[PDB]
Amino acid sequence: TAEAPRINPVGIQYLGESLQRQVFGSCGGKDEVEQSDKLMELSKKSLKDHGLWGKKTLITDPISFPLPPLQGRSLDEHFQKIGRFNSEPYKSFCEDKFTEMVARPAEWLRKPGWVKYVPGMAPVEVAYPDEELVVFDVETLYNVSDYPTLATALSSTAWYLWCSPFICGGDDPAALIPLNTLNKEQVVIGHNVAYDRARVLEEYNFRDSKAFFLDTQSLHIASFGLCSRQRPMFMKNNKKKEAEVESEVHPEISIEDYDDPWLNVSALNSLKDVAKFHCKIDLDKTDRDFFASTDKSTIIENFQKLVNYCATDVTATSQVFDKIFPVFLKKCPHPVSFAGLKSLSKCILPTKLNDWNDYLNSSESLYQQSKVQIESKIVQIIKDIALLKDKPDFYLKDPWLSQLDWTTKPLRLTKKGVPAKCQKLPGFPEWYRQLFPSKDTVEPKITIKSRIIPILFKLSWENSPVIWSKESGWCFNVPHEQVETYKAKNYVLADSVSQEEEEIRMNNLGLQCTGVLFKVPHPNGPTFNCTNLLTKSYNHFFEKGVLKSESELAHQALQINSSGSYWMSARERIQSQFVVPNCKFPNEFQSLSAKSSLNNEKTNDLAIIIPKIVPMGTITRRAVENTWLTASNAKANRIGSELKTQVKAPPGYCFVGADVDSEELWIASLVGDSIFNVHGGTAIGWMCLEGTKNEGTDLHTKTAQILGCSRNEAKIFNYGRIYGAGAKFASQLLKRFNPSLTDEETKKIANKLYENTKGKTKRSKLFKKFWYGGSESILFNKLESIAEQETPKTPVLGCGITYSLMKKNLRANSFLPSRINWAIQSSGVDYLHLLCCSMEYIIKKYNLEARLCISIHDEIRFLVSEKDKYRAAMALQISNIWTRAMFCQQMGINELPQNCAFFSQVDIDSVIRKEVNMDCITPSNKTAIPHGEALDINQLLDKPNSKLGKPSLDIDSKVSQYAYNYREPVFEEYNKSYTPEFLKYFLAMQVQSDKRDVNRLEDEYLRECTS
DNA sequence: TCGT
DNA sequence: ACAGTCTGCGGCGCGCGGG
DNA sequence: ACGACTACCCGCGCGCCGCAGACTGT
Ligand SMILES: Nc1ncnc2c1ncn2[C@H]1C[C@H](O)[C@@H](COP(=O)(O)OP(=O)(O)OP(=O)(O)O)O1
Ligand SMILES: [Mg+2]
Repeated sequence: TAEAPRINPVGIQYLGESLQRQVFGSCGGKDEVEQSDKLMELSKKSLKDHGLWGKKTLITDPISFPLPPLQGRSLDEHFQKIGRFNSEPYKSFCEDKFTEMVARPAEWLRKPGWVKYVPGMAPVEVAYPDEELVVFDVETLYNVSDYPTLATALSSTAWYLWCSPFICGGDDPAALIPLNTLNKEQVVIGHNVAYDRARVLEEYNFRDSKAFFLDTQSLHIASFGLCSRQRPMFMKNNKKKEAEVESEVHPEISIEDYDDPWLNVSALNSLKDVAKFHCKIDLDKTDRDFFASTDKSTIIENFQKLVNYCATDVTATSQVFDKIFPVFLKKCPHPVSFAGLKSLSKCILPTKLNDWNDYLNSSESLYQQSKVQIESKIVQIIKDIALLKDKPDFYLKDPWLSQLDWTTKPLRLTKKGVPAKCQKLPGFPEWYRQLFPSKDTVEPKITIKSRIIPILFKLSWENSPVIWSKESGWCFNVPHEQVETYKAKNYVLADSVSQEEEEIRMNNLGLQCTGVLFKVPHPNGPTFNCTNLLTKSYNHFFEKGVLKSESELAHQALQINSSGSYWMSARERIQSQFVVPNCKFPNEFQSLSAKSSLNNEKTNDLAIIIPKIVPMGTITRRAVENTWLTASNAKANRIGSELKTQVKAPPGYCFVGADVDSEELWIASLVGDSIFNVHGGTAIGWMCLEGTKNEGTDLHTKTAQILGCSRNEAKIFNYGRIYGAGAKFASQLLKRFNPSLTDEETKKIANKLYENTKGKTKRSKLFKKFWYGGSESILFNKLESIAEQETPKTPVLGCGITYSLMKKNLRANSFLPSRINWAIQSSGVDYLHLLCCSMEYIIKKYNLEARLCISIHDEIRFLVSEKDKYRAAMALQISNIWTRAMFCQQMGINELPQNCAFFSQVDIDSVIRKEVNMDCITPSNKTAIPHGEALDINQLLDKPNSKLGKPSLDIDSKVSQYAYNYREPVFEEYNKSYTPEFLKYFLAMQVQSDKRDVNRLEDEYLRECTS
């Protein structure tokens, strides 16, 4: 009765019959039986060498439930037609855009609202432009308020100017620009357009908008890349332009052009630099200071110049767009990319005003209260020290105070006149003078990060007072007899020059000299020096008695350093968010659901924050936002870590979300498995697909149990090993995870693990350099081989790479690792775009009340009404199985494993936090938050309201109109270069685990090709 | 960019 | 009205922490 | 000079070196 599981030759379970019918339709293989037998023999040899043949795997009853039908014979056609469907009007508006520009009025009128100027006709007053495509710019007086002051727009036929009532007689600075974005489909082009979108009146709606704001900076970063490799390549750029500024004549063609061509193919983010690069345009920037004033009357004069400045910026932005925009179509030609960009260009953050203000006060008060007391106490200690000038015996006798300079400043006295030499602290020690920077300073300014802090607070390392040496930082003296014993402790000997300086200065003080100076260990490396001792990395040294201090303040100070540090980094930006309340604008905050359905309270407090998001701010086309993509998670000790819990949902709504599992490891394993055309052909893939996270049998969890470490540290250790990190750094990582270990044990574990993982290396003439004998050698060779292609393209979609990192622009400097990492990191972005496109299609088709709320990398959250919540969760589970199979079919495999098909957990909550069961108690927050719900596939399928409902007939008919063009996968194009016998002999050499066998195979191959 |  | 002689300011690099 | 490196973003605080600017001294 029950269906029998389906298993491939390896012990891996495939999907059930129904899902196989609905996702892959009808397909067949077995094209090369003999070659498949050979590849199976090699895979069996490797698996038996690594000892995974016959091991039990997880078997589960097949899942079967109905799915929405596809719109094509294959997945590529379906995704092409959906991607063409999601942006029909916008792309057609982006093309046919005007090139000629109309003239500008000789004079401008100061009138409140929107004024339209047409050449040859009188100016008119309009409510709002009624134009499909405009170029737009905003200017605001940031010192006075956050609301805008004036705005300028250009179209194909006319000019438009918007003026605020504040500069027209009124005294209320609160006003937003109206553009009617809820009714008319339109495209607004700008540079850093996220700043402008926050100043539009009709973007503060829960109901979805019909406008698309496009940014040129993302188009510049994506193609014609900034060359931001975060490498000396970025630094060598400013030095070259500094040299060009120095000498007017620049004969760079002799050396700089030859070794580094890439210096002439890119520029910076800024509009002046981008314009200068693409076009010969110079943009003077001297009138921005006028907007830094605190008087509105200065705005009233010079009005014509400011409006002409804004118009010049608009014209420059338009000409920059006209150059950059066609290139992005060449680099990124698949329709899904543009739709995903449009989907990520819209985000909204609901919140409450009074709670935000209370959180902002409670996060600053404790920080200032903690800081003030400790600074006052250390000032008091300095004052107590600074009266020992008269008596020489105590500052000479004391070991710690001898280090400080005690020389009195020279005094210059003029005869019959005042000295007037700007003398600071006459008759005072040098260090106390160095405390005061200027004559005006009456009170010393000191921080726990000061260098003199280990001199003020006396500190002993192994019962030895710390000494300062200019070359070796902090050192501790060791007696002559016990030196060999310290050699057992692996303490390094300090530089001989520092030894001579120490003995010379001591002989100047007296008592001759005894012992030898040993450097304090530094966590990053043995050779690296140490400059601070109150950091986090020394905290365990404070316990166990290795580092000791008589004062109890030091034990306080480290905790203070723990408590406020993140706030010290983030206090400004959090206090600079633009929050708009409901009371000021009472005709704007409309509900997502068309039916009001009551849900109105007794004047409740709702507010909205529009994030400033650059969609492609990275050379791997990832999003960059300064504040909400860097927010910390909640912790018991840290102050202000409850930031993401301020986002809340209005009454009658909730949040539904999910996170991807092992995203970059599953993609890396699939690339390796594509040679054998079977899931599990490599050992790393078999280990990755053995278990599931819900049972606790995932690879990251297994790594942690072997190393005795948490799961996050295991993830760091694995992702460091996949990219190029040596065993020496892995040993230091193991020392960092467990401090109470010796170096030799860590070296043995790291060397053994690296020998079992990577294997050995062989250099040959015909085959350049390769790895062999390891469980992951195939992946390491494959990543390099794809990274040395002349034209590198993303496998799933086909996006290109920036001109800065191409091989033809590189001759001496290589910049190799980023080229390897780039393919996988871009594939993650393609994965996110595919899920966003599928979700948009399903929400439009089945008429759900939902919109995208936030999207951190690999995480998506949606705002959903109470009625349809489980349906929204269902809309997630359909999407992922669509995306993952899309990954498999492009690489040749027409099968998908059952265990990896669905999300492990789907979250339903009222606020944003990592886990639904977290109390989220911080020093600033003393109230627990009620828990939410998490679900899996079976529990979701047991709910009665999960089913979607009846579809709409119009959507399919609209989708069917578009066209589909067949394309060839990129890896099939890569395979054409290699002759077939090369692949067979090369893979046979890779599977061997001995030098003699590899040499014999090379001899056989050379004899065969020779004759 | 630095090691040997 | 020229020629030494100190005494602050300003920019830059590097550690150090969050994702 | 041939090999050897975790990758991508965002910011703050402190010490060091290169110059303007006033004071004598003729
Ligand atoms: N230290 C790192 N070095 C390199 N890549 C990293 C590092 N940390 C994270 N990544 C990558 C791997 C993922 O694609 C992404 C972060 O996703 P994340 O959720 O942290 O991990 P994951 O998806 O592999 O595991 P999980 O099962 O916990 O979701 O960025
Ligand atoms: Mg994940």
